Amino acid sequence: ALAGTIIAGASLTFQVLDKVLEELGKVSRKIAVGIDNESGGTWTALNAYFRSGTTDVILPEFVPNTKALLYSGRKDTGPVATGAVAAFAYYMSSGNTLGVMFSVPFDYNWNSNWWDVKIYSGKRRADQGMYEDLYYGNPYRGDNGWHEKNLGYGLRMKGIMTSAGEAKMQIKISR
Repeated sequence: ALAGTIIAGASLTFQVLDKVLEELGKVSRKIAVGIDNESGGTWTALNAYFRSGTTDVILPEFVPNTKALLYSGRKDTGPVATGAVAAFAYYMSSGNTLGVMFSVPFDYNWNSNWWDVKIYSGKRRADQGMYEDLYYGNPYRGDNGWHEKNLGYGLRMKGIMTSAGEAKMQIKISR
């Protein structure tokens, strides 16, 4: 298992995201998060806050360049079908922050998954208004394709997620 840790981004791929969540102990519902630092400088993971569900792992605090982190998000103990939602923030080498959250519902054909990623010049965490500015702002619903949009005036986020309970979630930060 490699969930709740950091590894070389040069070796981080979809097969690795699956391997991590597989060896962890995948329950009824779960995810696989990976944010690849390819900008050019060292980052600092602020903290992680579990809004709904529970998780057997812990997010790192330091993420140097050329390396990515690993995280996950399950539905409670397993036999309980509440939800799986959490939010976290990552301090870039330049002093900016990038908000990141996940939302996994219970109902396959009666709900959908949600997530938001943006890079803004400042310091913020998932407390109340920050998590809302992501969830209620504009989620990407897990459109099952590579989504990327120039917004950092030079770099941006490039990621994919599906509209399923067991979705993968990678974020490839590049120029």
